[PDB]
Amino acid sequence: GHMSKKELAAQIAEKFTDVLSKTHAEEITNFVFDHIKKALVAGKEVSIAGFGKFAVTERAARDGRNPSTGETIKIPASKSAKFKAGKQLKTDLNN
Amino acid sequence: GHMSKKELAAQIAEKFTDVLSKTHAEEITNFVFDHIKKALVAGKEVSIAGFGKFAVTERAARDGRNPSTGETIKIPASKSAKFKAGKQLKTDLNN
Repeated sequence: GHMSKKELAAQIAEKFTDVLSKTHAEEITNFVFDHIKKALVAGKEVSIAGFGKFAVTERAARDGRNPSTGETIKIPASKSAKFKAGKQLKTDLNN
Repeated sequence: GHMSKKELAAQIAEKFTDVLSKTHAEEITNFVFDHIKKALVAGKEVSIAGFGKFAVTERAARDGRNPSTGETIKIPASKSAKFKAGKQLKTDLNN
């Protein structure tokens, strides 16, 4: 199955029937995924109670001659977000 | 640094002040995450354009007891999920 955020933004318009319309609930859903991001560059662990918590990790930068292939390397460091699953995705999801 | 679902609730309530209120907007904010939890149940490839992607995983079983606290380790063979990061939460989180 494919699933994209318009599928999420449609749903909440369809169930909060008289306050969210699909045309506005697209923006409402935008600010979900925007603000996670603005938090995660600010220094923060974004906790979503029952669901899990997203925090940052850093990869080390690597330099040298790769000793399998002999190719020289100049790979820099970088940060990324990662995730730790909670009960909604454990015992609520598992039957 | 730390961030809750309560501040995701305040965020949209700032934008649409007369139709969304920070306690009301908690439930709107929760039902996004409830509809992604529902999707990873059947096994849908939840791929949020720019944010990243959500798919299944199987938990690996572990039967044991931590001697250093006295707690049982009692992981079954269970359904869970996992995130794979996309461009907003790696490449442009990263500077």
